[PDB]
Amino acid sequence: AFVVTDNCIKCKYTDCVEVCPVDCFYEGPNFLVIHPDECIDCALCEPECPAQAIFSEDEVPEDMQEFIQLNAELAEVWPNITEKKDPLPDAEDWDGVKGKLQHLER
Ligand code: SF4
Ligand code: F3S
Repeated sequence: AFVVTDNCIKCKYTDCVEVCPVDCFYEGPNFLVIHPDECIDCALCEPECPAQAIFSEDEVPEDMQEFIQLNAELAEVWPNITEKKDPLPDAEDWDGVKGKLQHLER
């Protein structure tokens, strides 16, 4: 599985969904997650993230290990997103800000 981590929160560009062949992204108010059973690990999405928030499961940073299980949890509850949309209004003010997990919305 590929994993979306911290920097997608409050940025949510959705460029990553374009490239996904199996459509395993699920959409939350201000973050996207990859469904881990569905992802085929083609790695096509992680060049496409402007926030460079996607990581192969085995490359997730040590301080972001939470995100692996979070993507699994939330994929189960959020709706499937299959088309790109506009980025969140203030997306590049938040791009690169750290600790954005306290801002996640369910
Ligand atoms: S690694 Fe390939 S199948 Fe997995 S979520 Fe990324 S674009 Fe979709
Ligand atoms: S910021 Fe989030 S919505 Fe796709 S493009 Fe990058 S993972």
